[PDB]
Amino acid sequence: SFDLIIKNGTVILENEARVVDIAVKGGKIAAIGQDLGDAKEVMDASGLVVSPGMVDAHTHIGYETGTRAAAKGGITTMIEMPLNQLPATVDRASIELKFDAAKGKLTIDAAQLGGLVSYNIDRLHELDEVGVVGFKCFVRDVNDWQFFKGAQKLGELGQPVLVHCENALICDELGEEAKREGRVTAHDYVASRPVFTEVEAIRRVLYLAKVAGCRLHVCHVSSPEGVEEVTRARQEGQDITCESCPHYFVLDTDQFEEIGTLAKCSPPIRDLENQKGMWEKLFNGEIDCLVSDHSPCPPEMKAGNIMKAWGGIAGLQSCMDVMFDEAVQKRGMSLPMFGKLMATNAADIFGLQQKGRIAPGKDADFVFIQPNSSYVLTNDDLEYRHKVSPYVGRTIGARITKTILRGDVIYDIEQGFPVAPKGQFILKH
Amino acid sequence: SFDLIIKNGTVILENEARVVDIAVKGGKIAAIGQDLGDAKEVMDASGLVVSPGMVDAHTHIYETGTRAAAKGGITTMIEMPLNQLPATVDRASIELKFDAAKGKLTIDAAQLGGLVSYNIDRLHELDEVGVVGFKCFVRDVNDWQFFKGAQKLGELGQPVLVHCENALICDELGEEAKREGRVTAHDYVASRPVFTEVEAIRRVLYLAKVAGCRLHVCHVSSPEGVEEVTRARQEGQDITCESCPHYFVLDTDQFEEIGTLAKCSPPIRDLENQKGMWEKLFNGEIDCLVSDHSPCPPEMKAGNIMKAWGGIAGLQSCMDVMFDEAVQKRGMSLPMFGKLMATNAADIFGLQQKGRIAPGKDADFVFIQPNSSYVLTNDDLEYRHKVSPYVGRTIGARITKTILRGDVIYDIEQGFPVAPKGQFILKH
Amino acid sequence: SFDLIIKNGTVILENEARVVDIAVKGGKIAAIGQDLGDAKEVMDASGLVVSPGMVDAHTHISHWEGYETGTRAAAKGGITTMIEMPLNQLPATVDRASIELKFDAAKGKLTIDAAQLGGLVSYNIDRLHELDEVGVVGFKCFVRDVNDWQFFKGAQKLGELGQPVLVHCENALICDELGEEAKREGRVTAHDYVASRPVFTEVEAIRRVLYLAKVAGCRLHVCHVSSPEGVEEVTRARQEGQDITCESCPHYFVLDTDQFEEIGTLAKCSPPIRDLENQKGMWEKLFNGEIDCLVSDHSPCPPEMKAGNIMKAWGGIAGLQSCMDVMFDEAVQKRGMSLPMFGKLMATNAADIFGLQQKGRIAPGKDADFVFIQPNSSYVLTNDDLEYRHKVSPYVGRTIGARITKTILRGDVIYDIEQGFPVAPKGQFILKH
Amino acid sequence: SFDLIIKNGTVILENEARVVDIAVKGGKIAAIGQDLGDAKEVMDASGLVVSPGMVDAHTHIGYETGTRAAAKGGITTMIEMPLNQLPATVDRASIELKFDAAKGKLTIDAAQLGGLVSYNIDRLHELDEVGVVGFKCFVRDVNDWQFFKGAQKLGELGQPVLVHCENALICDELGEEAKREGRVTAHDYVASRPVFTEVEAIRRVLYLAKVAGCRLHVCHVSSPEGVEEVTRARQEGQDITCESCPHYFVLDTDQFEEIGTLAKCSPPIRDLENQKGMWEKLFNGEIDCLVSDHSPCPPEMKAGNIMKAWGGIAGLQSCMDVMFDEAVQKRGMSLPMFGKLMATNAADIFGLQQKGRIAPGKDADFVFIQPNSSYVLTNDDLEYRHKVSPYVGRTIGARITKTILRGDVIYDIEQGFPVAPKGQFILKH
Ligand SMILES: [Fe+3]
Ligand SMILES: [Fe+3]
Ligand SMILES: [Fe+3]
Ligand SMILES: [Fe+3]
Ligand SMILES: [Fe+3]
Ligand SMILES: [Fe+3]
Ligand SMILES: [Fe+3]
Ligand SMILES: [Fe+3]
Repeated sequence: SFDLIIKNGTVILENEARVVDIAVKGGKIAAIGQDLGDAKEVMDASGLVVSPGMVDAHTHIGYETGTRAAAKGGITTMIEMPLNQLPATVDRASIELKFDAAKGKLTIDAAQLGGLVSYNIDRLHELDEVGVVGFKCFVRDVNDWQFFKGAQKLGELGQPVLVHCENALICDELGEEAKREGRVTAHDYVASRPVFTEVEAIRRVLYLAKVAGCRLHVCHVSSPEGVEEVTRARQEGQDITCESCPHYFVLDTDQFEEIGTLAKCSPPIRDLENQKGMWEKLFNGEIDCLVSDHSPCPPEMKAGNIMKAWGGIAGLQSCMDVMFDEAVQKRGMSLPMFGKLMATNAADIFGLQQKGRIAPGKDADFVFIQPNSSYVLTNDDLEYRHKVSPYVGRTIGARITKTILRGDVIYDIEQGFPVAPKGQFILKH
Repeated sequence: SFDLIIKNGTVILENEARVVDIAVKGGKIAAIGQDLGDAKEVMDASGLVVSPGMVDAHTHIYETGTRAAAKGGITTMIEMPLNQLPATVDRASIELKFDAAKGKLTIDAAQLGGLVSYNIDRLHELDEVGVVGFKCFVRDVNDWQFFKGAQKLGELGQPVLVHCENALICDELGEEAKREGRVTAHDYVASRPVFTEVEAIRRVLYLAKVAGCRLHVCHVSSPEGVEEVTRARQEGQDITCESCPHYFVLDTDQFEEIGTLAKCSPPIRDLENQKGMWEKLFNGEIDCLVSDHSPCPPEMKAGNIMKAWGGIAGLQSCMDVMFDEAVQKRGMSLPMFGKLMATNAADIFGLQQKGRIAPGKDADFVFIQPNSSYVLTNDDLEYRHKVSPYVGRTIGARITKTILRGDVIYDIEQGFPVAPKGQFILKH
Repeated sequence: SFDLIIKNGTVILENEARVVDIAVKGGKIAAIGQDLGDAKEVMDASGLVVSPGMVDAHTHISHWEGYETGTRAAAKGGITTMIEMPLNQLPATVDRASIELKFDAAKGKLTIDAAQLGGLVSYNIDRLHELDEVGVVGFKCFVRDVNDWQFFKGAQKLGELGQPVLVHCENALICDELGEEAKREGRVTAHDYVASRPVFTEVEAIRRVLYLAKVAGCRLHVCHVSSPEGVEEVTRARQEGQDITCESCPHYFVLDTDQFEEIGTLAKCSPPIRDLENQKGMWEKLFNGEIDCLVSDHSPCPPEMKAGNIMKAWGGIAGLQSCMDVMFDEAVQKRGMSLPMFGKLMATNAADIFGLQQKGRIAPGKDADFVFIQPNSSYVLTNDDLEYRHKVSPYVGRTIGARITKTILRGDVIYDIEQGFPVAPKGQFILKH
Repeated sequence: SFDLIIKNGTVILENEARVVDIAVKGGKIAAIGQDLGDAKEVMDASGLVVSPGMVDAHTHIGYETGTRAAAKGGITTMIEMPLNQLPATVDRASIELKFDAAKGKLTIDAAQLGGLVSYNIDRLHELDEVGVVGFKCFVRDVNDWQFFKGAQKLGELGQPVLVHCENALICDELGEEAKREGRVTAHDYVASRPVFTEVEAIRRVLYLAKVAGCRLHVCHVSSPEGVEEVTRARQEGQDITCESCPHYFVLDTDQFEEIGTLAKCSPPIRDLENQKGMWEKLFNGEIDCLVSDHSPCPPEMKAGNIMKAWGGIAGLQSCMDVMFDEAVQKRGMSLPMFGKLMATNAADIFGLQQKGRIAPGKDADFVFIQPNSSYVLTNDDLEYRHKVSPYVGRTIGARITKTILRGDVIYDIEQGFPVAPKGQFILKH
């Protein structure tokens, strides 16, 4: 007696995509195949692609609207960033205060990341105990010594370090320099964050992490040259992974200029030539996962010139459909690879054993996608606190019809959000 | 209902080994999971590991041979072409072969065409028949025939498989040894040095790249050899490679004590080399393990090492010996074992129905009993000639069942329960 | 005191070219500097560049030529020491007997000095020690050619003898077949000839030889590299620490396929002359110090063998007399290469690679071998200026911006632009131990 | 007539060493060879090696004392460091004052280095105009922005940047850590400055210099791993050179433990196995020059444990003889290579056209060395302000007999310092 059965969809399995049925029980995938039998309920995925359901390894979060946007965007598990939050997630005390405040607002599931900061190097073991899945840092921030000592510690606890990689110093200087000269266009901003500032940062961190004996994950890589640094170190046998985001694949500096401060983000959006290289890296399997790096903010902060506007891209709701359209539909990527880049790889890298793949025993988390079905994103579609996004006015070639988490539909393109917040925090041991 | 359900076994799935059930219908995997229902026949695999049947990409052959394969846990073999009298080099060549094999296949068999110096014009023929690749030796082809042939294959969307050894240098060093009276196993190995393999691989890698042809490097014997393939792959070239159990479980000292039965072309090198190979295998630099089964009449195996015909009769020992050595002795995960013994080969050669325990694939399995030993004896062998360098070896795991397309074709208890039901596999 | 003093010239020393005087005594450089004293004879080189005489590491003397004519062509071209190839002449230089015969024949015919190379062939791997004993400075082979085993075994022995192996690197089989394929299709064009000798045939060959020689433990010298991809292999191998050097020739720097198509069979040679883009690459490699020396690979030929279409024609460039001035013009004048670099590439590097201790260096104690070059002074090469047995060359008709005015060998002027050849032949064979 | 002729010496020429005479006129080498004729004076160098005077590209100065020690040590040209001086050589005024303060004190010639500090990247042109031969900087120190900004300017001026490459931060933290746990041993000190702190810094600087478009010279390399980093970069086509010092070739950590604080220096003296690798690097031409990094100090600051004592090696007077003995005599290095490592390469790298080479038209700067003639270094032999050195007690197998600058003997092992100081500053253009 299965609780649910999803029939006739083109299901994305690890090796291939094929039409098979999925049986669900207790919120977990009970079986996969044909003539599964009877279930309390049945769903018809005919004409739909049933994907595992994004695992956004780079999410900044309020919980109610954000998680809401996530589900709508086909995201069933997010990995919450530690800093950029009221109390910074740096130890048990701080994270438990965060849990309490979130009680009942989670529409999707959430794994957690601890923050590696200049002052909690001796409390790292606390968040490891709690069940965090990794630690984030910027090289607030830590110096080379604190990074080395913190990484050495993380390596011993069996935790990976996640790093934002840019020489902030040279960037801020070039930026201010651009201020004094009156060059505040999207192109001036981008040039104040040249590729070498990313590459030098990546090289520094790769080396120190290696000597510290710590596994490393390079966040949002914006250039092929940055990707190349990650690949060469991996071929040397070092334990590292990297990720990028939809905006580095679907946007370029010219469009950034046209769009405005809404397309402004830390690692900047480079020119089309850079983008073509990124696409080559992606298809070559050199970028482990795609993440949103969703960074929302009050519109009052996105006001002013590019140079003084707050950086960050609000696109948590647009990752799955845009990438399915651009990657699979537009560029012909295989469906299984799409599943890997949006969910499986992140799940494996961060040890979310129950997530990221449609396989027996895993959580029944899915996203139903309607290929060849366009629409133009508009402000009123967004579920964000503030209905603004650099993707508004964009033609998206596919649609998310259903989003299922642990066996229940939490988002339906026709009935909206059918149930009460069903999400839970995920803590690993 | 399902024709069969295999219950409670530790199943080797794609990224994980799991205790789940497998339902089969019409020689196909119908479903995987729990609470599958019922079937005509039910098998309890409790305590057993259920692996995808081995896909041996390097087999030299049918009655005896396919029976040994089945008993060894091999459900699909990829048959070599330059062994048979009429060599598989064209349509009429392979057609004759199909007819003569009539009713002798105990397991399924994919096919390779031969790329020889005189058939570069007929390659498309075998391509049309449906072989999954072409084998060649650099009967043998010169650099020109190889470049010319590879270029054609690359256009046909076919990979070239290559025996990579500088034969000239190997032959001369051996002849040299004959002269000096050096004829032990150690002299034989020293007459087939690592550089003869490396030079050959480097040469073939470059020409295949220029020709625009996909390449698979056969039986690599040294980490140095593997290192060349890895370098090329990182440069973006489409190359894969294989090795054999004899390069991981035997070393020169054992070859010396065993005799001519452990004498093979790229030679079994010393223990240090072996350690390097295990390092490469665990690092995932060797795509698959293959038998390179090459039997022969004992008369040709008599004489000193230098004299003896080279070849390892080990088609029946590939699966259990590697499971024991890799998984039991060295801790390899079950999923990786499955990839190296079956999945990678299927993906490399496009055998979409094989090497994967997944929905819709052929129901080909081998049941392995972990921590259960026996000593391989001549009696146990299904080969035409009951000899093998593995005879007398203590193996810590046993094959209890082999299933091909839903049917048990080998049972540790019954032997061969059904008439040969294997089929040739031709891909289009 | 001194026998000769060359005054006021711009002398190419090892690290700089500068106006300084040179004193000579007993065929050797006695001193270098200012106010050297006086000499039996004084030459005024004001306005001229005084360079070390070229050391041609790749010379073929006859398939028609001979010591008399080729050696005079060399002197007129500014070459004072040639390193003779072994497998061209009829009695191939493969052992004691064959070289001694060669010597007896060349008696009194040498206008310039000549070091010697032995040949590594399939049947003399056992005799190699003989030429080493005589004193050749290296062994040449084509991979009568040697198969991979013969090359490996021979290089191993040479490495034991402390002798370098020089190799013509081209996958001949593929080249021949591709050539026969252009033939069948009626494609006998220069551009077609070049295409039947694609870059990968040179790269595959260099790769194979580099590896085998490394395993044989033998020092290697790659002959006439025609493409930057070929040079890149050598550089990579040297950066891995392998003992190897390589050379190229002026035809791969001053001619391209289009000019080759215009010139005809006289511009046909084994590694083919690639296109202009390939040439650009070669200049970059040369200026970057990745090509150790420039050599002629002078390969004279009877006019009957150069007749007909490009595929049928005998390959080989006759340019022994044009290496120095052409390259001085192209490299130093047109491209700005420093004079000392020019000296290294045309003389010093070859001398060092082959252990010619008395040559290619204008420094105290070395042989007084010089060539006087008149810069920014052009002339047009004509068949009549050629000293070869057969007066033809793809460089005929070329306007060269510098001229060789004098060539001095061991203290004596052997070629003078106003007088011709002043003295009877006095070159000697150079045998090293 | 020639003013002087040195006869019968084994002269180190560029290509080889041989017995030839050297003619001098007006302080310049007038000629080289045999039968040079007559001169006002004639020196017999029979049985001696005549080497070009050493060009020490890294010395810290006072002038009267340091210069005498230099001359007695066989050094004829030094390249003076800018920082860590009374006023710092960072601009016109600073160096101008320098010249006047040194008047009449120079026993040997001195080319000059300017400092690249945080407060003068806009004055760099001043020292370039005066004729400095390069600029030294650390990591006052400059941050990544100041380093990049200044190197960019230096590159435009055609000036090389010289850098002390160690991750200062991490070394200081590991050090404090040691003298917190009670580890104040020489072996503890070296461990507090691990090889990775030098590799990281070298990697950072190489890359930034590369992007800034500035020629770079890596100061006192202490490990083969560091040299390998420089070698890689050069093989990639970057204009980079590097140096090391005798103490990294002639001393190891055990000997340092034995000697005490006199052998304590910034990049630390590594273990014997590391020294082996260094010799290997030196022999295959991966290290352009050998410099002294002479750094004397009051013996007061050398009291106490290794952890709190001042770092610096007083060995200006012992570079030539110790290296001649170790490299050539003990290890079989050819004389022409010895000359390049001790003089020619430095001269070429820093444009000292008249120095480092025995060739026509160059300054008549030489040092006469008596091979296989030993002695034990004594405090008394030292000409330093403070007669102390980690080389005291050392058996040195060759001796400096005479030092000649611009044709005049300024040091004689039997007469001492015969002439009044005749050294001059060298400013290039
Ligand atoms: Fe960030
Ligand atoms: Fe972020
Ligand atoms: Fe084989
Ligand atoms: Fe085989
Ligand atoms: Fe040739
Ligand atoms: Fe030739
Ligand atoms: Fe320093
Ligand atoms: Fe210093």
